[PDB]
Amino acid sequence: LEGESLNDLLALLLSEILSATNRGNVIARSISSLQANQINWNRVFNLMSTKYFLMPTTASLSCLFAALHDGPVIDEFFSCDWKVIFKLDLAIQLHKWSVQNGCFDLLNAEGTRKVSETIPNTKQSLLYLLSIASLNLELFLQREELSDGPMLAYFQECFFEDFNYAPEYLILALVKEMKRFVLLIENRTVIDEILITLLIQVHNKSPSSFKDVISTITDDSKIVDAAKIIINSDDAPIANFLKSLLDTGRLDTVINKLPFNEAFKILPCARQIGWEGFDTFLKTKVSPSNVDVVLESLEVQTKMTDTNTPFRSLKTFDLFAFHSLIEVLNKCPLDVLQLQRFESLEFSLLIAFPRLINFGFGHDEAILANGDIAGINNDIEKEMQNYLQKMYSGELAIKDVIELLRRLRDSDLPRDQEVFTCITHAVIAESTFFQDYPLDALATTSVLFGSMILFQLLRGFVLDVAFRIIMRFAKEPPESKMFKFAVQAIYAFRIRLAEYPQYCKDLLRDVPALKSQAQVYQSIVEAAT
Amino acid sequence: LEGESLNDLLALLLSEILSATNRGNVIARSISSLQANQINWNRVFNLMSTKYFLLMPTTASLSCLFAALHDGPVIDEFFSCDWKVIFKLDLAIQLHKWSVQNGCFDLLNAEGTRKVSETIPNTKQSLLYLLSIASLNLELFLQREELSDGPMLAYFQECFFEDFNYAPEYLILALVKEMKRFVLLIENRTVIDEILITLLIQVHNKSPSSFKDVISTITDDSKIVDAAKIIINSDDAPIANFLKSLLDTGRLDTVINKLPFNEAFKILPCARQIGWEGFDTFLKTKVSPSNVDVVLESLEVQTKMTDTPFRSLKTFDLFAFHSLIEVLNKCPLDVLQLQRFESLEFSLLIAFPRLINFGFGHDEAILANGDIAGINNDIEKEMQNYLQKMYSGELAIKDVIELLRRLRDSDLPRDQEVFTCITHAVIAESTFFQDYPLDALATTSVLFGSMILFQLLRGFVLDVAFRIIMRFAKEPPESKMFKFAVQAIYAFRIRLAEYPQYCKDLLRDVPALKSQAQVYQSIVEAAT
Ligand SMILES: [Au+]
Ligand SMILES: [Au+]
Ligand SMILES: [Au+]
Ligand SMILES: [Au+]
Ligand SMILES: [Au+]
Ligand SMILES: [Au+]
Ligand SMILES: [Au+]
Ligand SMILES: [Au+]
Ligand SMILES: [Au+]
Ligand SMILES: [Au+]
Ligand SMILES: [Au+]
Ligand SMILES: [Au+]
Ligand SMILES: [Au+]
Ligand SMILES: [Au+]
Ligand SMILES: [Au+]
Ligand SMILES: [Au+]
Ligand SMILES: [Au+]
Ligand SMILES: [Au+]
Ligand SMILES: [Au+]
Ligand SMILES: [Au+]
Ligand SMILES: [Au+]
Ligand SMILES: [Au+]
Ligand SMILES: [Au+]
Ligand SMILES: [Au+]
Ligand SMILES: [Au+]
Ligand SMILES: [Au+]
Ligand SMILES: [Au+]
Ligand SMILES: [Au+]
Repeated sequence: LEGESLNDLLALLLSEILSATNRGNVIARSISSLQANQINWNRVFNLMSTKYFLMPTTASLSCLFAALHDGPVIDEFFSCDWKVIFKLDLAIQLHKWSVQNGCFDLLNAEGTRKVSETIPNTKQSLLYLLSIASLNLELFLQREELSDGPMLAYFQECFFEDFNYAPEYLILALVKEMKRFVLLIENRTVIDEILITLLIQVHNKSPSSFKDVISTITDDSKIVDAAKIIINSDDAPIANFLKSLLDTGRLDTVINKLPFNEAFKILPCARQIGWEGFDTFLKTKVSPSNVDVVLESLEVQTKMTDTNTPFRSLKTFDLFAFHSLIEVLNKCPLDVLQLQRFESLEFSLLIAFPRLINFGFGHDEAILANGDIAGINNDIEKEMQNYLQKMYSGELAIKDVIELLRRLRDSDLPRDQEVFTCITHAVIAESTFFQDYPLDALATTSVLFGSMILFQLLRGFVLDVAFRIIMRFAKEPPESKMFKFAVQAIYAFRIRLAEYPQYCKDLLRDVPALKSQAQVYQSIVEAAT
Repeated sequence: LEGESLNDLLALLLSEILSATNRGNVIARSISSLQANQINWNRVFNLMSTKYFLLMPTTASLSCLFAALHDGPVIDEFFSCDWKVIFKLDLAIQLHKWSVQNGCFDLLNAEGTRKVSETIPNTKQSLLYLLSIASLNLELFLQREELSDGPMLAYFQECFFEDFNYAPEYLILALVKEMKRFVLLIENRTVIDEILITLLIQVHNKSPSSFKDVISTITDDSKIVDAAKIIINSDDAPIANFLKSLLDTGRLDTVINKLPFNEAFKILPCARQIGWEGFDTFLKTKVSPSNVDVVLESLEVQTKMTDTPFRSLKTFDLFAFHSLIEVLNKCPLDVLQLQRFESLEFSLLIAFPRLINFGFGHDEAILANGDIAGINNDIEKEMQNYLQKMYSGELAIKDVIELLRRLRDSDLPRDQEVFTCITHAVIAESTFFQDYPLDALATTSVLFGSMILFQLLRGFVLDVAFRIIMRFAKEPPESKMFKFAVQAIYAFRIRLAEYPQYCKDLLRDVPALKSQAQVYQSIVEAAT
């Protein structure tokens, strides 16, 4: 039997849906006896649709698929336009599929369309089959336009399960078939929103697929929308995610297109990952309208300790970044409170990340060879300590230490540059305690500090720190350890006072008590030039 | 001139204590030319203090008096003499303003002065290194309240606060060394104790490198413990060196046991990491149902911690965790405490996967992979591909089970690691079974069950597995979790007989089992 007469195996399949066992299987086996490509199945299926009957279960469908047997035929069965109730039923019954109880093995039917031609089906999900994935998406996107039965809700539990088990397949299908779904719903932003939920969800469950999903998406509006949510939602670490954006070349776009201050949050980990659009980011993005964000961030990074915070390498800038940030920050037009906060921060920053001190004079390779924020080894701390106390015990002259530091500041040997860092840092951090010092130790420290300013061992921002400290002590009551320290330090660098007339005018303005310190006062007023 | 009439250089020294530039250190140079040991100086100073003032010397004049005396023993002799209080006060105050660079007598280089230690060097270049001066200050300050309040007392007090910040190690060394004398002076144990504890805490904050040394000299552990109780609560972490200092001086075990509980528990991981050695006995002795909410809380927190910093110091090693589980299931837990604890065994094995096969005689192997470190990527990847092969047809479940059974008893670290990884992966994946397609779910169900059957899951981990299977079994029939419980239970049915209590529970609490004929049969068969 052939042709349109033959096409009434439509009836065979139709009853093989209708409720049978004994004869059902010989029916499927008999239809399978056919050469499928020489049958016009469109006719058969549309025939089933048109003249309706004379709800399938997994057993029945299983025999329908056994009858059809060929992946292209099965796909054809799916693409036929069924009553929504039947499609809902079909999807629901496939969610209950098991080969182990003897259902037809669809996953092994050759020539079905896949949600991906690259990604293998590791999840072992029927949603790998594009027909099925798209069935589910098609039903789900239409949720509201459908009758609410028991089956609607049941399907919703099914899809929620699918959404948890294999969202990568759901999203690969949503993209591969996107024209269709946009045209079906006739609302692009519903497709967009569902797309973003999916993307976020592929990140949460099964991140090993994320890159692969990202690959197939063009509009980066979506990826940014998703990244924005992933950022605030997740507690850290997000590294793999950022590395997947980098590896697919979407990361820079996300950092720049993300709202500011979410971007800034993730800037340190982006760098450890290899991002390297940072200085451009600073130049373009950093404005006086957002600076308070930057200050908040850096303050926080200084308060972090390797034992207070989970990662900190990925939460803290490297020396190069901190450096760049300091430069730009003293360049931006900060208001008064913002500048007080910033200067405060430069001190907190120098205390927190001491390798910053000598950074940016062209010895950086040597500096960085000791680590960025890692913290100084105990033997260098101990050596620096021995050196210093030996100065305080009279054995070494101040100018000896000064000579040493002056050698080390220009050294390319990492341990050198490190010892420099430790010594200078030590003095500066120790500045909070000068007011408790006996007068001899205080005088020695005062001359050491001052000479550090004289011989140019403190430069850049570190020198402004120094100057602000000296100023801050100068503003303390005279005859006080702090005031005596200010005075002696200033005297100790006096030969170079000529280079900072502004500073001298500020000392003269704001420290009247200087009028009682003869030699120094004279030196400072001579800085009217 | 000799004798008592010589002892009337009381007059000379007395004049130097009064304010010219020229004459003063001529007098000084003259007096110093004498041989110091031959003079009876006690008599001299006594005379100086009795027919006396013809009060409040200048720093220049004091420097002159020291230049006159020159000798450490003589100088000490000058300090010990009992002078008026206003003089003692002016004396401490002028010493606080000492400068050798401004030309003051160099007191620190005088030979044969009494120090605060004969061991510790004067690294701080403090006059408080000299026991006479340290003690002078302690003496004045301990008497704050009972002394007339002038401007001198206030001045001095501010000096002492500077000393308190600069060199507390010297003040406390001196307080202990002369402890008898100060006890006699105050006659209040609580004042000496308050000051001692305060000093000790202060040595910890500034100059911690001195702490161990200070701690050596103290016999009473009561104060060390008090101080440590303050230090623990006040500081945010880390305390490592501090505890190490207590261990090296043998006060650590004492402090852990004499500290209030729950502070003590907080510092237990770091203590062990340092080498403490008393954890066993601590658990056995101190853990009571009134304090277990603290143990539970601390353990939960440890589970939720992510590498909450570098956590090595905040987190127990595997041996401690194991011990804690053992002890906790032996304690009379409340209902809520029970829920919590079991939930905790799960969260625990999720967070510390090397716990799984721990304590069966393979621990060295396990521990060679790290304690809490986290499984290497090569292992996760290998393990993943392996398991996958099982889920798509290639490997039979009994193959995986055979392998695991092999690795369970292995002393090779990596075998034990792979085991940890596969088993942990299945269990951690348990939260997601309700999303599994039926075939994958069935395979996992049989794998899990067989894990129970062939004794891959033992001890507390077995109790976890059973609690999971049970919890899934209470879910409505035809639901995925229920089908999972059923298939798992079925897959170990042969060993059901080994667990009558479990079977009876299954029979009482899960009526729906009566609908799976095979399994129901086996369970009542195993009900004895
Ligand atoms: Au035929
Ligand atoms: Au046939
Ligand atoms: Au079939
Ligand atoms: Au079936
Ligand atoms: Au959804
Ligand atoms: Au990822
Ligand atoms: Au798109
Ligand atoms: Au982060
Ligand atoms: Au990172
Ligand atoms: Au700009
Ligand atoms: Au602003
Ligand atoms: Au020099
Ligand atoms: Au330092
Ligand atoms: Au500052
Ligand atoms: Au003289
Ligand atoms: Au003579
Ligand atoms: Au004099
Ligand atoms: Au003097
Ligand atoms: Au005090
Ligand atoms: Au004592
Ligand atoms: Au701690
Ligand atoms: Au210490
Ligand atoms: Au520790
Ligand atoms: Au208990
Ligand atoms: Au009890
Ligand atoms: Au963990
Ligand atoms: Au694993
Ligand atoms: Au099942």
